[PDB]
Amino acid sequence: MQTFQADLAIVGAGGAGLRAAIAAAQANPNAKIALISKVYPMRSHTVAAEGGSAAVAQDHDSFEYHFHDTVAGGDWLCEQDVVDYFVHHCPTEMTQLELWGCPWSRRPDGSVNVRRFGGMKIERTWFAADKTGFHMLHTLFQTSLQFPQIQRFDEHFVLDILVDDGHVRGLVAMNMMEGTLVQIRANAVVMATGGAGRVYRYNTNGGIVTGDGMGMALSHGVPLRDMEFVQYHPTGLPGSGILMTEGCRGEGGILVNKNGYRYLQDYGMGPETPLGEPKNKYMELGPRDKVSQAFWHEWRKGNTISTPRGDVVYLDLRHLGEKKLHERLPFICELAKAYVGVDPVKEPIPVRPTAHYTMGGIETDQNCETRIKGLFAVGECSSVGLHGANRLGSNSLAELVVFGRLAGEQATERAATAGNGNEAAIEAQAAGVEQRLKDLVNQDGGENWAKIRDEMGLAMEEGCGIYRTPELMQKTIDKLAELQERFKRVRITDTSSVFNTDLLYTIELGHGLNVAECMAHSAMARKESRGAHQRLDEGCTERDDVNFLKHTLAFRDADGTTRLEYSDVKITTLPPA
Amino acid sequence: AEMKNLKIEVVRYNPEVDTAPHSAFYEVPYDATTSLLDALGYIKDNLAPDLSYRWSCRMAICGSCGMMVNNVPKLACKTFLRDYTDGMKVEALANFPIERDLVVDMTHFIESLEAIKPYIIGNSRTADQGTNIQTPAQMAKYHQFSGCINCGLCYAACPQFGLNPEFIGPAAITLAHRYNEDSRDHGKKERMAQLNSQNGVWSCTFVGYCSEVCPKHVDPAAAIQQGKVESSKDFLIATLKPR
Amino acid sequence: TTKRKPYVRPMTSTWWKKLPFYRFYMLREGTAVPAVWFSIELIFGLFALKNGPEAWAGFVDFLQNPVIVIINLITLAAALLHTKTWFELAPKAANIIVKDEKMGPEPIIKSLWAVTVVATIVILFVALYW
Amino acid sequence: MINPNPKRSDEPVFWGLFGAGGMWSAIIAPVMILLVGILLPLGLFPGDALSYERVLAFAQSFIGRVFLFLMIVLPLWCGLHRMHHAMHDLKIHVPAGKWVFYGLAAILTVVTLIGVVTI
Ligand SMILES: *Cc1cc2c(cc1C)nc1c(=O)[nH]c(=O)nc-1n2C[C@H](O)[C@H](O)[C@H](O)COP(=O)(O)OP(=O)(O)OC[C@H]1O[C@@H](n2cnc3c(N)ncnc32)[C@H](O)[C@@H]1O
Ligand SMILES: CCCCCCCCCCCCOCCOCCOCCOCCOCCOCCOCCOCCO
Ligand SMILES: CCCCCCCCCCCCOCCOCCOCCOCCOCCOCCOCCOCCO
Ligand SMILES: O=C([O-])CC(=O)C(=O)O
Ligand code: SF4
Ligand code: F3S
Ligand code: FES
Repeated sequence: MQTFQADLAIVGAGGAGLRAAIAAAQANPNAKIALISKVYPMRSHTVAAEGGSAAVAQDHDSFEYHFHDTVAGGDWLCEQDVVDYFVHHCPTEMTQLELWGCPWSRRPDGSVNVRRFGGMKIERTWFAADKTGFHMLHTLFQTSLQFPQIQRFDEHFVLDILVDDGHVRGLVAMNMMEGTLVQIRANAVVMATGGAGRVYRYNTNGGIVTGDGMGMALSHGVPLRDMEFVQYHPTGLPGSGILMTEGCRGEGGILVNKNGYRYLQDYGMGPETPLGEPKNKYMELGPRDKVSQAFWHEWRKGNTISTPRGDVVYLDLRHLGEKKLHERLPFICELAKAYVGVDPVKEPIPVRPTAHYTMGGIETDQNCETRIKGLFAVGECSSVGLHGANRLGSNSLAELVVFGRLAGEQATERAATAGNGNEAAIEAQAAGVEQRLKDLVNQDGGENWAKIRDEMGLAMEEGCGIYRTPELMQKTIDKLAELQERFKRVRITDTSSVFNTDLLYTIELGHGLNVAECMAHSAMARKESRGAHQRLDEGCTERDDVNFLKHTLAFRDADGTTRLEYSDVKITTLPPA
Repeated sequence: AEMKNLKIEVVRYNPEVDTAPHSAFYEVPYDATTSLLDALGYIKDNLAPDLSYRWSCRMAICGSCGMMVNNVPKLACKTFLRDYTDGMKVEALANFPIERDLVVDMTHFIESLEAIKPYIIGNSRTADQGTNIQTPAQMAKYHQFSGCINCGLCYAACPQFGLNPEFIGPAAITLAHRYNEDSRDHGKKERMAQLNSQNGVWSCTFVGYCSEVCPKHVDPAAAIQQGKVESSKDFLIATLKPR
Repeated sequence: TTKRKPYVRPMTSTWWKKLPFYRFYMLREGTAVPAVWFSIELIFGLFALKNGPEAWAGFVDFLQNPVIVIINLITLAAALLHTKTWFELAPKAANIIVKDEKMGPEPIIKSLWAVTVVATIVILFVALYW
Repeated sequence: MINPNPKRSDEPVFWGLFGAGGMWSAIIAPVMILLVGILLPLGLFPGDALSYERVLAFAQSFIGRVFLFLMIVLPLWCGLHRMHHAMHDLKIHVPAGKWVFYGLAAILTVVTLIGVVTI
């Protein structure tokens, strides 16, 4: 293996990884930062964000208000000292992105406009247009080009990390074009790989969001926290699972059943508001979860429209007017027209709930550091303890820059005072990654990876969905267990070397099975209903602060078992009640 | 029911076996929603696991999709079989080296893109001071040109590029333009050199095909023309300064 | 050593013959020829105009060929195709904002076509009514 | 890697001319080809509007001289500019192409200039 020397290595060039690379480059102008990603930075998921990034700005707002919002929304499973740090730094980060050129939409006087998301009372979500993530990722990426300190390893699939005596020493990745392995040595490594939605049959995610980073941390004794909280977005296209921003509704859209009845009123979110004025907290602007559940309920009554791509409900936007329809929300109107073939000016959009965000992720302290010295995690793949049992809308993008900057600064420090490690041990680790890879390649069995992938998704969709029952969760646990056994009988028929996606997709699949199992076990074990986790079995239908006001820690031992442990939740000023 | 089938011709190429690219034909199920990306998936899952290609978002926003469909550069995820019942031939994005199957060397593009300093230059304002003030009016100056997803379809469309691989390209220039037009930037001079190059705006003879294909209606062509005009002003200014 | 063998597709001198859009491009640039030809012709006339009525009549006799009449008819067609296409393209050079929106090209395309019509009229008037 | 300090091109001069030229021949070339290439040789004009005497009278006027020059020259700088590039587009190797086409322009320009200061 060829070897590269770097002060810190960042795995992931998404919102978080980039913000991380820059903060590290500005912190230490002399550092040599290795930014690694399996796709060119701009193809990262972040690019697909359409709603906005939260940051306190209106005069009648207050960090307190954002703090509260965040804590309540997370059903008190938030690390309160962290949330505080978060709200206080958003304004700075969003403002900085502006300075870097991010074209945030404006008020006629030149100031940046803001809009409501996540059900917040005080609007505070900054926005590009409905292309915010595209604009943030791209501003960040481009901004990063000016710092020579950052050396990119585009299209380099990071395989495993190198750990010895509790401290990280680098990583082994594979040059995708070349097909050759590489050793990047660094006394600090920042994991910024993204979420794991892709383990679900229908999601809003991009192909690349497979949970690699999480799976990697799992192999080294690090635990994934709160993996049971998977967030579903209420309005996604059938089949594709492509997201239809909350904006549609915030503008006036309504959701109706096969009878064109705005069913949401019969679920505690009434009274119906007029086509004219949408009102936060009511109807189509009600609690996220309630809206997604209402779908299920309508489904039981047989009120959902039947379609091939599946059952759905309708997202009617006609009453906005072409100019608003076509001129204001271009993309969507284009998305809708293209993927379900429907003009939002002439007809209604079919939609249903879809797997969307991964609350869980690699456990980290308030500085984004893991139990392994020098190993940090930041971004959706982590768990700083900001979202608890339910992320707030527009808080994820914010996080990317707020904690990515921290992760960057902290990692810099941790690599400066790291000291040296056992060369023969580290090199032995690398040799191991190499060996393991060979083993997978030579593995035979005639099992099609793709079918395992498909089954995994159907399992998560049935066992870990909007409403859970011990029976089906268990069923899913059992399924995944099975699939794990099948994964070992998979044969990667492509032995080529230039851009071998057959192999890379197969590796990605593994991490997914592992990550999936931490999700399921976590859920089956949380005998309560909190945030995104909702059970229907007796004694589990309510929130239990007496027995479950804690985080779920999921560990995967060398014998392939997923064990759980629980940790306490740091309260500061907002005790639960 | 019973899904229709479509023989799709894909141009395969393995640099470890093949001396030159060669077609292959696959029968793929399809309906009024099936996209080329969908089709490629089905192939790799059931007919040919060694079929490599780039992709990600599945919604025409990331831009890794880039490829040729019946000689027209397009995005695999925004291309639908329903519109190719009389034959479909899929090849690697034109004017780029084919590395493997439908994957090409995007290096030049990246380097070009890096070459024009796509980033706010010379503004000293700092976070604690608040954000810059920029009106919608001001934003309208560069907005359209910021919607570029670096997909690469304009380079496959530009004949000038196909004839001059050293041409920095539509996208590259548009990006530069975008910053030159942002009221917040103050580094136009840092970018002109490259724009003034023979390999810059001047390599373009306004064929216009680029804008025809931009899956995000950025209109690179318009950016390049405006570019020439600025280059032109730069050339004058530089002339009326002796020495 | 690398197992990568980058295949580079060559570009023939007949690339534009494939796709129409390119063809139309070649056609647009093609207008250049008739255009200079005409400039040439004007030179002939200009100098014949000076070598007296004798030579000028010899010129006029040339324009009456009539194969030169066909060529000139082709020259007028080409010239118009040029005007057609030029006006479309010219507006793409201006970046004008009219109330928070980037306008054109229609407003400009219209103006140019108006100027041309008026010019075509004033010229025909001047050259023939007197 | 892309040259970090490329050489400035001189295209802005030729583009410049070609621009004014293209605009002149777009607005004024149609009518002129009508008069000179069709109306004149077909007598399709009232009385002696396009008779040697009258044309000559025009040509010799100041405005007539200027107009004559521009009507000839501007178009040339445009079209020759275009054929120069067409060469490249066609992949036709032309030695000192720049000098050729643009030189042809200058020569003709001059020639034209002599003629309008009148032979
Ligand atoms: C799916 C989605 C999410 C989303 C949204 C709309 C959609 C369709 N809209 C949002 C919104 O309006 N406001 C907001 O607060 N959040 C919104 N989200 C969620 C949020 O955007 C995402 O959670 C966020 O994008 C996460 O970004 P992050 O910086 O954490 O990273 P990433 O974009 O997911 O990218 C991952 C990077 O890691 C690399 N990678 C992954 N595995 C590997 C391996 N094995 N080797 C090398 N590199 C790897 C990828 O290449 C990528 O760069
Ligand atoms: C009747 C006026 C003709 C003037 C002739 C003077 C020619 C002088 C040429 C000198 C050009 C110098 O370039 C100066 C710009 O600063 C950069 C210096 O480094 C060198 C760059 O490359 C040189 C650019 O000029 C190239 C060619 O110019 C040719 C002129 O063609 C014009 C013909 O006019 C006829 C129109 O009706
Ligand atoms: C009467 C015929 C005169 C011909 C005029 C032709 C002018 C065309 C100029 C085109 C110049 C093109 O440059 C070509 C070289 O390849 C390099 C390209 O990169 C740019 C380099 O800088 C350009 C150098 O050319 C400068 C032109 O100087 C003008 C010539 O003056 C000639 C005077 O002849 C009269 C003496 O008897
Ligand atoms: O994406 C949206 O429009 C709303 C949302 O819940 C998120 O920010 O993930
Ligand atoms: S200008 Fe359009 S075709 Fe070109 S890379 Fe950008 S998005 Fe793609
Ligand atoms: S097609 Fe190429 S020629 Fe110019 S107008 Fe577009 S970059
Ligand atoms: S998969 Fe993202 S542009 Fe098509």
